[PDB]
Amino acid sequence: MHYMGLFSKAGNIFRQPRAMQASNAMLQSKIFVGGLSPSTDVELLKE
Amino acid sequence: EDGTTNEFLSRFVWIMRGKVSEAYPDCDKKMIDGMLLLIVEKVVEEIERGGFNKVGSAPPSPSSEFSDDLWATIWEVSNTVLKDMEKERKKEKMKQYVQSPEVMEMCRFAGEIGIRGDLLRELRFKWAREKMDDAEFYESLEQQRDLDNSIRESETVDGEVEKRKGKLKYKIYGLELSDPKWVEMADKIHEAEEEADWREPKPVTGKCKLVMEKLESLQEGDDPSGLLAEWAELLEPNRVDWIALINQLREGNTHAYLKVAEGVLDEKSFNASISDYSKLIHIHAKENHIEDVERILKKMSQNGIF
Amino acid sequence: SASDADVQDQVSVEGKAKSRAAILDRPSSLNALSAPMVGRLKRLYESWEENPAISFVLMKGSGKTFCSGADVLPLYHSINEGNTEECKHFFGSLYNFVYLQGTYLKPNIAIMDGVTMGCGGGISIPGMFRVATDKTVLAHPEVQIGFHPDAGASYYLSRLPGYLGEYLALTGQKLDGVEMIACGLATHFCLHSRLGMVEERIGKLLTDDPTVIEASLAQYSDLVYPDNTSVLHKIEMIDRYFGLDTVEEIIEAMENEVADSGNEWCKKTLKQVKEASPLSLKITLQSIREGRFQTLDQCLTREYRISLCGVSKTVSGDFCEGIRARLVDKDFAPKWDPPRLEDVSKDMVDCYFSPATDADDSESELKLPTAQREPYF
Amino acid sequence: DDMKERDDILLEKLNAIDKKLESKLSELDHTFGKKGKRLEEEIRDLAEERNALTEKKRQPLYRKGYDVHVIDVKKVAKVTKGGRVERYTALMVCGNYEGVIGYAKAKAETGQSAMQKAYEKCFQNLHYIERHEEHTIAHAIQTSYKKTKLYLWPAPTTTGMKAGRVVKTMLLLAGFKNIKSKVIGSRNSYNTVKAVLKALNAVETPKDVQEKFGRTVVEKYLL
Amino acid sequence: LFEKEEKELTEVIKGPDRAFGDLIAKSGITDEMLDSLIALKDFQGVQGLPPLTE
Amino acid sequence: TLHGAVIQKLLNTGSHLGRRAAEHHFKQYAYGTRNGMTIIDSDKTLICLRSAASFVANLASARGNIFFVNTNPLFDEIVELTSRRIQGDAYNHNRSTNLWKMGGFLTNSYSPKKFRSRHKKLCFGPTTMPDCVVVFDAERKSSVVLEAAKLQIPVVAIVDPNVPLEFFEKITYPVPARDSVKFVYLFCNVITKCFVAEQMKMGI
Amino acid sequence: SWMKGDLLSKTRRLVGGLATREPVWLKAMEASPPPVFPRSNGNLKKIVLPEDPYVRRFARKHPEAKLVEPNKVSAFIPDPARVYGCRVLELTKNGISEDDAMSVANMEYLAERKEKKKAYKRLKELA
Amino acid sequence: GRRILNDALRTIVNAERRGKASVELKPISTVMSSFLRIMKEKGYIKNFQVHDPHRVGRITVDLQGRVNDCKALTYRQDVKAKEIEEYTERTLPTRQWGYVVVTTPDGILDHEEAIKRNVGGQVLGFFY
Ligand SMILES: [Mg+2]
Repeated sequence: MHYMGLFSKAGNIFRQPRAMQASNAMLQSKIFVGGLSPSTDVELLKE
Repeated sequence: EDGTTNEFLSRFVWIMRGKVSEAYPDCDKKMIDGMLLLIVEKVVEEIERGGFNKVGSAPPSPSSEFSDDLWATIWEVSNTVLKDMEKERKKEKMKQYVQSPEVMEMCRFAGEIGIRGDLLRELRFKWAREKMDDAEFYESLEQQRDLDNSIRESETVDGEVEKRKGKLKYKIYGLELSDPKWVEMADKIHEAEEEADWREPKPVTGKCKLVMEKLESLQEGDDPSGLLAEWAELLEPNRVDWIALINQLREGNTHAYLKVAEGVLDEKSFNASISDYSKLIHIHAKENHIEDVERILKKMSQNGIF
Repeated sequence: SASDADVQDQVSVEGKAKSRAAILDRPSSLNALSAPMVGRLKRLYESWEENPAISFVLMKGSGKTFCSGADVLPLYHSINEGNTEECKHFFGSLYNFVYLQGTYLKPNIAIMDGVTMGCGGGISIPGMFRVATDKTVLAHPEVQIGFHPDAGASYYLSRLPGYLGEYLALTGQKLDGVEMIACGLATHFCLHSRLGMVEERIGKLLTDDPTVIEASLAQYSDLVYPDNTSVLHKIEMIDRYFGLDTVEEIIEAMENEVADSGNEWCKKTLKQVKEASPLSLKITLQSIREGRFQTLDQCLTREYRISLCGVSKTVSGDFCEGIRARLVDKDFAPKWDPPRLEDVSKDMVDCYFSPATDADDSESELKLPTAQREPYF
Repeated sequence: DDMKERDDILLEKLNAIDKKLESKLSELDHTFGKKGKRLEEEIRDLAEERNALTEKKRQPLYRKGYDVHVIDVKKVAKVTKGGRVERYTALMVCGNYEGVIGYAKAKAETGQSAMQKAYEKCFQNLHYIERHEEHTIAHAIQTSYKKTKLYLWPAPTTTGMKAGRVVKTMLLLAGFKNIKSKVIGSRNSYNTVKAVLKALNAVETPKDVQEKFGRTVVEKYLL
Repeated sequence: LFEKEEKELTEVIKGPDRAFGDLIAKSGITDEMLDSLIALKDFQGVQGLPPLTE
Repeated sequence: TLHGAVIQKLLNTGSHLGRRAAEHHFKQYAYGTRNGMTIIDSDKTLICLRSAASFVANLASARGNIFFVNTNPLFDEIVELTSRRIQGDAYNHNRSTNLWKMGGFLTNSYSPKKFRSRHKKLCFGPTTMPDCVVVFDAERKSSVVLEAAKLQIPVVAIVDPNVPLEFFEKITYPVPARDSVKFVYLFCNVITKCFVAEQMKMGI
Repeated sequence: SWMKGDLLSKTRRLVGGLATREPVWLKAMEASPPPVFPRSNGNLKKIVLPEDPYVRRFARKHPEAKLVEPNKVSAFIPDPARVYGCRVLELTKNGISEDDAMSVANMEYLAERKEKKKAYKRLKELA
Repeated sequence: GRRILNDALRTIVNAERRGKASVELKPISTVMSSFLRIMKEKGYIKNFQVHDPHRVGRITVDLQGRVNDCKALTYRQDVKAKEIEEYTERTLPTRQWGYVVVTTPDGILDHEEAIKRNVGGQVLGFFY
């Protein structure tokens, strides 16, 4: 195969899109407990 | 219509020159050319006075400038042109009417039955022939209708009121690129492909194979100018072809490798940039040729680059 | 049998769902045809036409060469041992195969992935579909060997636009795939690296409609335009310098131009013309300027007449001379029986185009089953 | 040719009703009050009319020349707090003696209505089976569906069909004439029907071998 | 502005264009022609969709 | 070559950047793996695009009915304009925005409907069975592929690198790409231009 | 059903035997068949460039450097690391020691940074 | 030889069902190469190449999706020239498609050629 291997010898065409980079930043041990995160979700996030 | 008139004339000028060269063998080519000019004037006069139908109906009385046998030859030659034209058109119509889909499904049923070989070919040709016959009856009726409508309209509106050819027209896959913006797009695509080092070397086919087989057999001190001009006449090298020869000669012979680059140091088709100067000074700093380093610096500073 | 095992390996057959492909497998002589190869291909193509269970057929070459032409060294040795029947049987078989390809009743597809010379284009270029790769090279160096562009090459070269057929046949100028598809010889173009895609997309079509086959080939093909260095851009020079009657007008007008305004293209055309045998040039020019107005069978008939005259040594030994000096001695300096071109008159070039069937010998005329095939090309 | 125009007039009435319904639904958003209520009632009446028209396009059709046979009628029961709820299921097959075969299964409350429902749906799942010279299969075939293993063998032209009730009825309706068969394992009738349809479709014809391998497949007596 | 433009173009250069392979930028082929090259059919007198900015 | 320019237009649309961990049936379209992505081959994207566009255009001579299904809010207007141009006066905005939510809207297209309230608006089924279904569902919110496979209808849809085998095997015309806004516009533009060019050949 | 084959072949086999009526889409599917592509051995090759090791440190070198994507540019204008790697590939291309090539690329990158800075200073001067 | 022969044949079938393109077999044998040559002649594999056959062999085979099952017998089975057809009618599952490959004094043949040559031997296996 020819053309894609040509165009790899060009500018930076392997750039992550905004959605994928935003999910990477969304992801970046264990978690908060249920009785703690439920208290946070009971106080806040009602807006 | 322009095609068949031009092809009638093109066949006619081919055959009547050979008939005149024998009818009047003492006549030289200039008198033949004059007679051909007069005959081609009067045959198009014949077809404007009465069309192609009069040319195949009955021989008329000739003019006084030529004898009767010359007009007899003109008649026979025109008829043998007419038969050739009609035969070529009949064969090209049978060509598509063989593979028209109705005949295709008839032959498909025949092959599923078991009729195979010469009988299948014979029946296919008969069915194509019947398709051609029905098409020609339909076109006869269509032309009669068209002519009657034209003459009816003409009577009503009268009663109501008071050699050389050459051209390229690019067409690929049934798509026309005949506009000059397409050749401009092609130019601006090919130059960028050249620029980005994405062009490929030409295949080394035929005589050029033994030339590089000789270039890998070149000796120390041999002047490669004659073989280099021979190769530049054969394969018309660009920058990519040049560097491909350079890179294959790097494995072919190292002393012949050092000869060629030196020889080329100034060619525009090589597109000598700064990288070639740097590689050629570093390889001779490696190979310990200080005078050759001075020579390449001289031919570098000659072009105003310091 | 047990005697045919070499020819079975020389012409390999590949089977697909509804198609059969003949593959030329001669790496020693670069796919140069022989009489067994042409006879086997004729039998295979006749059976594939006769079979209703096969929808289209294909022709491929293996290696870096599609077909370099025919075997002339075997004909040279056969002439040197005295007889001519082997050459006669070879020529009639090859021209019959070309006629069958030109009047073939099914789609035929010819792949060109390399060099093509001589009858290697005559066996393919009358086909219904021609696919050219980037490595494809098409050339006609018969005038350097002393022969004429036989095997129907006087048909598709004569039907090129302009005087390009005269230019290519006389000068032996090579062509590219883009130039072939510009001239109209090649129907489709595709790269070398993308060949396995197209060669199996065609492999698993279960259709017989030429529109479907053409659209599949176009969809899997490539999009190209000729460059500024293409031959067709100089078609006005081709018309201006190759449009006269005799070869002497052409060479003298070109010499006058190259002397006056020093155009390098006329110099390279001079170098191309001067190598060839001077008897063959008039034969080839008369052949193209006659076969522009004749059909495929008539072109094959007078090509066979020229061939059977030129292998009998009626007036010259240019054929054997060029073959021996370009294949056997390899000195690259052959000496022709007319050492110049002006001494060649109308008599000996009429002796090439002569109706030798009038000499009461039917075996000197090519036979063709024209009533049974009912030809249409 | 009256079927086509009978469908066409229903199509035109449906298109007109759709346009009127769209026109009223466009105005319901901006209309408030008793005018909105009367538009709601008019829309409901139009919906009733369009439901009545679209019910009429459901005319089931059978095909002439086809034969339909009953393979199985069972009485199945469901337990509720008031007793046993008993229903009926029927399994039916159909075929035209020329290679087309189909089957259906249906459940109703009565033994006649179960057969009627399966008779309606018998023509919607139809397969085509390839035969060799219109009397036998191309080669022997063995296949299994769950625990029902089925073997079929071809036979010469004056042998006859050697099969049980379900397999014999299915092959007779498909159009076979000289086949020997054997059912090994469980002999559930519904699984037997499914295993027969698996075997009859797993058979490779000589044309299929020809297409798969690109060679020529020749009968041996034509050699 | 003449003094502004040349000095605004020295935050550019050492390869002002770059994009060694940007065929649309280097050439001038239009989106109608590109859509004509796709699908292998001529598109004259053919009104398709409004522009994406619209 | 012009082909290298067409391919970079496809690359400019952003349709060559898939997601990680492609399935087994997608490595025949894939090219490599870089920066946590599967790179789709633009050559095969173009070939699949040409096949799909040719089929959609070739339906016009046979006078077929094409059904569009879109489940993404990002491509509302492009699919709306494409469906308005192709389907013509027989276009229903309520149906084209709400009917794909109903389960069994094709296998049961003759079931009765009832008017209740403002609701999500009332829409019946199609009177005529469609001949082709063009899908823009990547989150697989609707059962349209399953119903079309049950009812033997060709499906033109754009396939992700993480498509299941069960959904993939029922798709007749796969177009391997990432459905960005530019590529969705380009796809719909090719479809609309091909269909109207076919329509003009019959004088309409 | 229990037939084998894909949509076109199954439908063709069904309509040949007079089981079903011919659907409308059959002719369009025959005129434009679906695409096919050859077998792939299930293996995806990780695409790599020769400039990759020089790109690596380039985030340590000139520490963090340019970013031309948040600054949504185009997928053709190189990104600092790419131009630095191209220079050192063609630099080292000519023999030149590896570390010396890194030094002479580092010096020209920093001279470019000074040139950019004085361009911004003259921007503020004519602002 | 029987263990490695059945090993390579089951590798071939297992990789056919996954829709792959090439397989690699190691260890190899001359009997295995001749068996693969018979498969190539009958059109069940496209090509096969043998690498380093006298020190450490490896065989690369290219597949196309045409073979259903390959077996190699794990026991001794004699056959005469006049028992070949009756044995073939009971060995192949379909009794029509498939070839039984036996080894003979004349070489490693299939069952149709050995009838013509009138020579029997040991049954190696079959493919269909
Ligand atoms: Mg039991």
